[PDB]
Amino acid sequence: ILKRYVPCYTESFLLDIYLFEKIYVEIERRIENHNFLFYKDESLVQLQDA
Amino acid sequence: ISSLELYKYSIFFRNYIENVAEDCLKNGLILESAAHNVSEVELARLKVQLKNALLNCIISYRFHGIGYVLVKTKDTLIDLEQPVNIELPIGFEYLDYEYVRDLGVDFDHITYKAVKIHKSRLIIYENFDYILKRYVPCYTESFLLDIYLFEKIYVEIERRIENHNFLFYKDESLVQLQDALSSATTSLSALTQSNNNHSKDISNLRNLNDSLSQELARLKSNLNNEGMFYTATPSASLEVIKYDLSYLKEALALIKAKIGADTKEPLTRSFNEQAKGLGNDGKGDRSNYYDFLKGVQEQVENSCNLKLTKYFGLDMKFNSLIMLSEEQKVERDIKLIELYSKYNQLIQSSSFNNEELAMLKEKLFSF
Amino acid sequence: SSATTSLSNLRNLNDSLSQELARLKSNLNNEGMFYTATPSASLEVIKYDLSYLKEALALIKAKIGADTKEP
Amino acid sequence: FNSLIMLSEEQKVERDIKLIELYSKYNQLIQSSSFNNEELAMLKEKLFSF
Amino acid sequence: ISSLELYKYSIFFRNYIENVAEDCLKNGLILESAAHNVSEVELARLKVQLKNALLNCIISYRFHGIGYVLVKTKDTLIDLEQPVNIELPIGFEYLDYEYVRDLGVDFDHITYKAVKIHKSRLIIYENFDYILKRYVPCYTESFLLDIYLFEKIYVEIERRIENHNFLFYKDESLVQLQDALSSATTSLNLRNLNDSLSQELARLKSNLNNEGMFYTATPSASLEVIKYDLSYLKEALALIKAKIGADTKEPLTRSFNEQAKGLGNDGKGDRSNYYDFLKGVQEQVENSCNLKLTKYFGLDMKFNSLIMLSEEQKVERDIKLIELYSKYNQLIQSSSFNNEELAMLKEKLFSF
Amino acid sequence: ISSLELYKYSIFFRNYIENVAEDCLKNGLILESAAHNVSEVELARLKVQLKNALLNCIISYRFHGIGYVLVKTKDTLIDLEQPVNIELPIGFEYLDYEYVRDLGVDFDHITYKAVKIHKSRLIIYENFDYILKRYVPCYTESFLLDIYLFEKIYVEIERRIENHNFLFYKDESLVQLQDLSQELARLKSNLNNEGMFYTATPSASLEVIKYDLSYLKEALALIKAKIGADTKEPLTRSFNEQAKGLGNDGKGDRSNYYDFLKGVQEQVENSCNLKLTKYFGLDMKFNSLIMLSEEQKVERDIKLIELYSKYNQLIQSSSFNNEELAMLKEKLFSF
Repeated sequence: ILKRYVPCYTESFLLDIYLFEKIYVEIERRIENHNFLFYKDESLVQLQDA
Repeated sequence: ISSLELYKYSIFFRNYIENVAEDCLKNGLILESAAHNVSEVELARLKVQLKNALLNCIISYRFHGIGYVLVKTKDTLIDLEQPVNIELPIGFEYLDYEYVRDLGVDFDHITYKAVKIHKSRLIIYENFDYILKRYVPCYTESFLLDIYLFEKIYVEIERRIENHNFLFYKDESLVQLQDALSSATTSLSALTQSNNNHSKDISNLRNLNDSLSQELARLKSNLNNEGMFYTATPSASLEVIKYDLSYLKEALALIKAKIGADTKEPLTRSFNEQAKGLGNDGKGDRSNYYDFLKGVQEQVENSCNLKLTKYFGLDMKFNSLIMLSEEQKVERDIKLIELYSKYNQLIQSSSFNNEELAMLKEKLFSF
Repeated sequence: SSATTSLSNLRNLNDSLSQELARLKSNLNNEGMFYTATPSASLEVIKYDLSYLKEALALIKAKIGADTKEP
Repeated sequence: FNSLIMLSEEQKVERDIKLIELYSKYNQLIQSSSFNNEELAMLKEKLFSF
Repeated sequence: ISSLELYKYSIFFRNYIENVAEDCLKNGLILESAAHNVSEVELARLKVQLKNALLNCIISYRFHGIGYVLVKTKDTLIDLEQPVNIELPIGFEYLDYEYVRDLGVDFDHITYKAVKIHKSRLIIYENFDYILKRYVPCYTESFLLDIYLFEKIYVEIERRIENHNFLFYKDESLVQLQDALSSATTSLNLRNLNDSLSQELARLKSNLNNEGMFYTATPSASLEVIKYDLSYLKEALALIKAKIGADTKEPLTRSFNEQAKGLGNDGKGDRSNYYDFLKGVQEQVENSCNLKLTKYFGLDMKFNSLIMLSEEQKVERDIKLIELYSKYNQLIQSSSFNNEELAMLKEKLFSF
Repeated sequence: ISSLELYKYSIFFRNYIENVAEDCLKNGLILESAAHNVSEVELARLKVQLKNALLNCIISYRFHGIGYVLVKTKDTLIDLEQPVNIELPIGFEYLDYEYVRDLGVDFDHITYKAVKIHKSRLIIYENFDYILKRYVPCYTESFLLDIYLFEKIYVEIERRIENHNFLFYKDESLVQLQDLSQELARLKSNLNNEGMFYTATPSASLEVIKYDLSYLKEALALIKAKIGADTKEPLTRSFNEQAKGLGNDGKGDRSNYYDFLKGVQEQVENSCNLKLTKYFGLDMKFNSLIMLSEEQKVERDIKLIELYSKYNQLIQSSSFNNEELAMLKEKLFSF
């Protein structure tokens, strides 16, 4: 049908493998700061900006 | 939706197309000569080439709607036009659909690439739909749409994988002071464009975004160091924006249901989770895939033997779809021997009339 | 939008504007943090649903099973 | 290529036992039957092992 | 991510590396001499040293991609360069990868630390990938990332264990007076304000401990418990376990030491993936050793069977075989089959 | 994280260290003399002392990475430097790691506390890692961190047990009293009396402040998973809930702990017999890890007797050729 020699895999299969790896890539990207503190204060910025 | 593009992109479509042919030629063929003069080695080589041609023939039948196998004999390239009365073929060669021009059944020749070949040398396997009055493939527009959606789900997954979770930060700091000066300057410059310190506005914008990048780097640095994000503005806000996948999950469920409804191939329906169901269960309740394969095999046998026997003196047969194991064969032999022993005992130790024994003979399957 | 309307001096204007917009967008997208300066700015995820189609598929399967005898 | 399915020693012994039992049953039937020659021959082809 | 650093820090990586070698040499080897002249005691000692060398050889093969075992003979340190025609080895010594310099297969010598050693005295176990055209270890960057995340989960757990729950207190009291004056004037006595603030905080803490009631004066005072969460780390652990199980075939590594090696006898030919992997590794090691042990040293090595039968299993198999022989004898004695038929039965029978 | 401090504080670490040695020497040893001249009583006493030394040897091997056992003979303290050709040992004594100075394998002597001892009188059990090119213990930094977190969970539990629930109260007239305070505490006692807390201020507030433990529960689950992944000792993995798995199941599918113990026993046997046979004429062996019960022995004997009876019946009532019978003999395991 394609009139050419082809491997055993296709673009969709490559995409599936790439997503399989990208999941843990993202996990590593957001593992360190999964939980953090958001603090709002005016006197403390009176200190920090100085 | 283009069938060729879908075939190139998706391996699932390729497997769906090729599985039927592979299963049909899994168990092999039996080749015989009417004259009983050809040696078995040459006939076996002919059978091997016939299987090789038939695989591509069935693949082309499923993809395009027609498949052509040329029966190569000891003749010149110009002699292909002439008909054949009786000959022993040298081999079989599958002909590409794109290089074959056929004007219909009313004609007895085709053009191959421009060599004219008589139809008596060609094995034709066609799927003609009388309702549509045309040759059609094994798939339809709805099936193509189902496959396209199946791929598009993971296309979208790749599109939104990287930024599935991110931070939305609103801050009225020194940064917003710069940004608001920038915004007012850009709005006034837009008014002037619709109609001059716009260069000053540009230099602003540039330095302002430089400072913005610096401040964002500092904020991220603080976040990484002490795990605390601090801000000055009492109206500052920080919210996590998240994506969702329930739509795609439900769509996958529906698409799997549609594919299972739209095809009979067990691997395609079950996503390679179910078996082909071509085993021996000791019962006559065969599977739908078995019935489909039997019909395809019967059609292929008819197509081949329409011209192999008439013009070439050869007969082809398909091997049995169900293959018995050695243990099953031994068990069947044991049961048959027990049946014969029981019949012999009854005959020896009975005084039935001859007519009654004969009548029992016909009503017995084995005897 | 006014620029595009006029297209459907100005060269330098559009080059500077495009440079600034592209850099701002690129920074906000790359840092994995969407920043804005407007106190009234809003960002919301809009999502679709499929329960209607799932229930419709169930009902349609029931109707087909009732309407035909072919297993 | 070697056979994909490799039988274990116990499986080989079991198969040998079953085959020996089949042969014993065939011998008993032949010795204690009075079937015609044509009928016995016809049984031979329809039997897989014989 | 550094493989050496991960090996130093994590015991899981070390176990993953060493389990395959330990399983391969669990059941032992068989050593034989072609000449049939070496005494069995000396050959057994040689086998012991060979096993000791092969363990480190396989470990180096998995970690670096190549492993070197020197076959020590009765020769001087300078004689290692000279080739060997026929000799009986004195022993086997594993060579460290970091001290071995090899220029490729086109060369027939290596440098060890600078002693030149001919390749005919060396057992080389290498993993060459033709697609990559280089020697590669048994692990990849994704696997290293998985292990790193597996450790980083508990790193984060340790980071946030101490202050998982704490109190957030807002109070416009004398304490806020003190801290506001401190803020303003430090941005610009104060140490006395410091002392008073600390004193009042300790007093309120003491009150809390004493009477189990925290009291405050300010109508706008607030007290809220701030808490952390672990669902992210739990889900990440699940995903990481799935990835590790997908990325390796070693059952202990996949199951976190929860599953067995699956190297028992089930009476069926359906062997396990770990069994197939170990058989392939053993075949490669056997080929690598016997390529030069037989040609240059007249020695042959074999691996013991991976599946070891128990005494009860042996007795059961013997009983079944004796029953089969008895049935065959009975059939032969009480049958009248033709000679050709009996012969044909003989070939189609496995045991006979 | 300090391994010594963790060992001092936590009994779990101590049990993890000592369980392997206890299991290895649970079933005992077998001691033999090549000359066949030593009486069995003296050899049994030597075996007892050898077991006592080997326990501490294995413990030191796991904790530090090397273990030393001195083979004491009939010699003076200065004669330890001299090598030994052939002698019968008087006993075995484990040597503390902290008092032993060894410069490496290139040297044939050590210093003990400063007595110089030749290496021919010492049984050395070492764990050398060729990748790291150094002696390493059986634990790593991650394992130490896991144990530390396991203890820190209950440390935090103790920190917040007393004030898990308390009252937050806001009132203005009451602080007019406070800034009297003990008298309002007495009014809280009157609350305890009458079951009703009453206040004056329309803006007075009373709220129960509560703590939570889901974080620690989830952390305990994750830590248990990590420990199970990081060690092979069944008791350590299962928190003393699973058995050692060293029984007899009638199958060759042994356990991971059995394989680990067998490897450790083989290493110990090699280390001991490298010098017991060469310099002292003694051989040591470990008892079988799997010990059969009396009923199992009787059942095995019954099965073997049945097998022999079947073989005898086949031989008596068969007419097989001599070559066929011989060929059956090799293919039979028992015969």
